[PDB]
Amino acid sequence: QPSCRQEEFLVGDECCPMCNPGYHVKQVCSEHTGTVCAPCPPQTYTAHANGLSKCLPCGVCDPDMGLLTWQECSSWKDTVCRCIPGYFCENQDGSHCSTCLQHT
Repeated sequence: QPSCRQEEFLVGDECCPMCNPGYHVKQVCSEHTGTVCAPCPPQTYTAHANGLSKCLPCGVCDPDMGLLTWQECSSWKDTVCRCIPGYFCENQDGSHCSTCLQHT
């Protein structure tokens, strides 16, 4: 419930500057010290300014769900999946193209 500016995150009694997309918090700020950020390791990403200690694991494209991987995740963006021909997906979620719908 304490409030922080835009692009800060709350840790104990401190509002800390956020890390940029592609980075995670390596060290939280302190009384005398600003945030330390590190780039996402392989197979992880962050797509937004953030206060996460770790980057998020990259998604996998489930071929049982009718998906193929169309583009590999990068450190600032998750794996892009697509449906097989004859399906459509709705990109409405944080999981984006993840369900292969078909007309009846």
